[PDB]
Amino acid sequence: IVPLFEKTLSASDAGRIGRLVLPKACAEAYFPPISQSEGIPLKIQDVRGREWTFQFRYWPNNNSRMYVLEGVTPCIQSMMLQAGDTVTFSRVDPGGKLIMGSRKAA
DNA sequence: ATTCTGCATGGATTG
DNA sequence: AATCCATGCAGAATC
Repeated sequence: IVPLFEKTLSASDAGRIGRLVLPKACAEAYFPPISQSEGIPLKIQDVRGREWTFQFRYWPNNNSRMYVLEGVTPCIQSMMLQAGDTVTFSRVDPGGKLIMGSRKAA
């Protein structure tokens, strides 16, 4: 159960827009590498083992890339998360299932 | 009249 | 001193 990264949800991530940005460094060290901009359907599951499915994609951004998970709103809702709170990611050694954790802020 | 969508921009933040 | 990333935004769909 290797843990990978953490990200405090900003207003845009926790809002209903539907897109949680991933830190470029994080998304590139820990999520599958993506060649094309459309990206990969990425299957995470939460602490209750419910499998949610996001779209892991990027956009161009000053010749760099900007990585984002789309489709996040119902899952974040299900954790009763809001901005300030932090979301976390981990992996499981066999099969590499990516697991989403969260913790609320003080 | 409201949500997708595919990016830009510039204060932060990092190197 | 360079490149993030939180969010603005303008057009296309959609209510």
